[PDB]
Amino acid sequence: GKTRQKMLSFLSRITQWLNTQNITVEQLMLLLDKISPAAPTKEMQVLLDLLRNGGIDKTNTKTLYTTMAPVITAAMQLDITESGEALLRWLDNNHPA
Amino acid sequence: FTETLLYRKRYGIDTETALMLCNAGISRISYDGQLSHFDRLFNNPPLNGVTYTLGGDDILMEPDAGDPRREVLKRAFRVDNTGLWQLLVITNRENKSKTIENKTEKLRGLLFVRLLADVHNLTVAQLDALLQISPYNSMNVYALDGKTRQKMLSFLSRITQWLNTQNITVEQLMLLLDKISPAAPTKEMQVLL
Amino acid sequence: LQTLSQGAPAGTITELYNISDFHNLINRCGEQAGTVLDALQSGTLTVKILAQALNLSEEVITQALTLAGQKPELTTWAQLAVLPPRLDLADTLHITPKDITTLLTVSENVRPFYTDLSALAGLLQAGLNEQQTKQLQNQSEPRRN
Amino acid sequence: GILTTSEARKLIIKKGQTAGDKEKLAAWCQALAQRVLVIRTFTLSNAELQTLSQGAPAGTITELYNISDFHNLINRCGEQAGTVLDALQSGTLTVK
Amino acid sequence: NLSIDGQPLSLPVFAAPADPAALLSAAAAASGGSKPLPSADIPAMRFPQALDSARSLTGQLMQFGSTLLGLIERRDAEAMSELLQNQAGELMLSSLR
Amino acid sequence: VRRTATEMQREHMEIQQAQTQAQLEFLQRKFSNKALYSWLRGRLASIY
Amino acid sequence: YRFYDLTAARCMMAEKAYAWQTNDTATRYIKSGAWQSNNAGLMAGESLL
Repeated sequence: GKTRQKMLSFLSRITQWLNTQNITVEQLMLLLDKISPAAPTKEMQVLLDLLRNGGIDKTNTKTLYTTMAPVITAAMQLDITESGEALLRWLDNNHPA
Repeated sequence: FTETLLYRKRYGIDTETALMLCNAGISRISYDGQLSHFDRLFNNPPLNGVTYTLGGDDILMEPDAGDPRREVLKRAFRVDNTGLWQLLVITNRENKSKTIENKTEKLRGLLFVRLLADVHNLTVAQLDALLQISPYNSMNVYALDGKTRQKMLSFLSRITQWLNTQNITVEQLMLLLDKISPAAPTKEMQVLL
Repeated sequence: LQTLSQGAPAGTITELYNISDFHNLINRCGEQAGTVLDALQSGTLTVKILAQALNLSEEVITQALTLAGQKPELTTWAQLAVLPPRLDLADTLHITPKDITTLLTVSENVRPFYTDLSALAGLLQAGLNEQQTKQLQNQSEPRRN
Repeated sequence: GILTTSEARKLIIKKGQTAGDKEKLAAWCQALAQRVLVIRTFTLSNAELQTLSQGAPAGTITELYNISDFHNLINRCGEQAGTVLDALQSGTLTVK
Repeated sequence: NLSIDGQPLSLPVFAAPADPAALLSAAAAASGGSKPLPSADIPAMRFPQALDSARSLTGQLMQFGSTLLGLIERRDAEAMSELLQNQAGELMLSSLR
Repeated sequence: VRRTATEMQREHMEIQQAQTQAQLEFLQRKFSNKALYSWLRGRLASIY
Repeated sequence: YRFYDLTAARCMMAEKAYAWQTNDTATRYIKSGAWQSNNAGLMAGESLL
């Protein structure tokens, strides 16, 4: 009876939260899904080529982000190159193993 | 019988129209205390008061010819002057005769062919254009057995509902399916060249 | 404009008429008027492409040409300004233009033969609506009584 | 009887284009226009077009049907049709 | 289960109609590979002059690129402006109807 | 009659929906779409 | 498209004249990826320059 009510509370909480945040279960599963890698894509080959050529992204930190972020943002269609600079920092600071 | 019930389900038609679609002849006899099919077809009211009999030996289908019977056929089949010749062509694209007999089987074939267009919301021009892209080019309605008839009807219904789904009309389909048969190039073509 | 440039007489009403008739036929051609006017600028305007452009049959246009006949050689724009009147007539009477010559020869004759008159009557009546032929009969039966 | 693109190039680049072998080129461009029409009546995207480019038979109704069915499935894929058509262009389109 | 007048005493079969489907079309990224560099050769001119000759052509290439982007976006503007008019026409048809 | 006019209003609204879909399709298929300018912006930002 | 062909060849000529005027052939500056077919080759001039 204890874990049953805890599970029901969990389900109600997450479902009302999904209804508040206006995101559906499929988008939540996209946010929560693991990677399980595969072959890279053609757009991926494009991104790799644009990073491989061009200016060699500098080894010193706080410049790696600023030199990789414009094209990373172009590939992610983010708003700002500075948001791209910060997204790499975020994924650097905490990421799946 | 089951084909009749089916062609009455789809197309939502009368039992008599479904029967005519099921390769049934024109009935001269007055059915159910009403006007016979032959009479409500040709002699309702008789054109110029001339009761269209099945005299025989005298009907001409090429437009540039004069015959008071062709006019009753035009009124009955709801086809115009070129439409009547086109009905004749659809009836048998292997038979290139210009005239027809005044029997009842020939009028049955013409009525069936006109119903093929009437039941699928097609014109006779559109039915003729649509039977060429079909496997039923060389078709003979007077040798049209029950199997190929139902196959042709299924083909027509399938392609017509598909054209209605894809929102393309028979003219665009004929443009997509038409052969080249080349000619002189154009002025825009000279520009491209 | 480029078609009419090579000698379209303009300056009296008898000719502004034909200009308007040609213009009408071209607007009917519509999205395919470029091809019609090109093949007319060259010498290869054929009834096949004209019919395919107008979305009518060859067996209506070769008949509309026969009235004031220039059937096989469609060479000048003046031949195209003949179409719209004949086409509008054969549309307002549900008959083919080959069936319009009969209307003209009989309706202008003074002592028409009864056979000719009956052949014209049936012609005009075949193209009628169903309720239309019923109304025609409702009008004719009292008269013959 | 319609020219491969190689033959079309070898025929456009000619010393004097004869009376013949010019209507052949007109027929080639008419086939081009007919194919553009097939593309425009189905409104198939650039990626669908590129998938069908490697041998999608078109020219009879039995095949325009399958073109429309493929187009339907791709429109169902929707915002993720790029990935479907890419993994189909390679050899790794999996049911997952 | 009718009344004395033949009117039904039961409630009719109601059927909730179907919600009209949300339209969804295919959207795919454009794919394309880069172009390999041409074969190299020592020119007739020294470097400070070969560099200037190439810099002039690169300036002209930039001008072509600017004009080409202008023409592309301008053609796409005309195509949209014509699409809107075709739609307005086939919409005034229903309005008159 | 008013109902057959409201059904026509409904088909009019449906044709408007199809046309909004056609405009979205055009904006997404057209060459100079958001993706193009995003790529060019990122690429030129790196160069700059 | 057929002008970028001349421009890349000029940049390569300039790189060769650089390698011959300064004996540093291991290094290379005119690199590929200046033309991207995703963008119909737009902003090739920027990369080359």
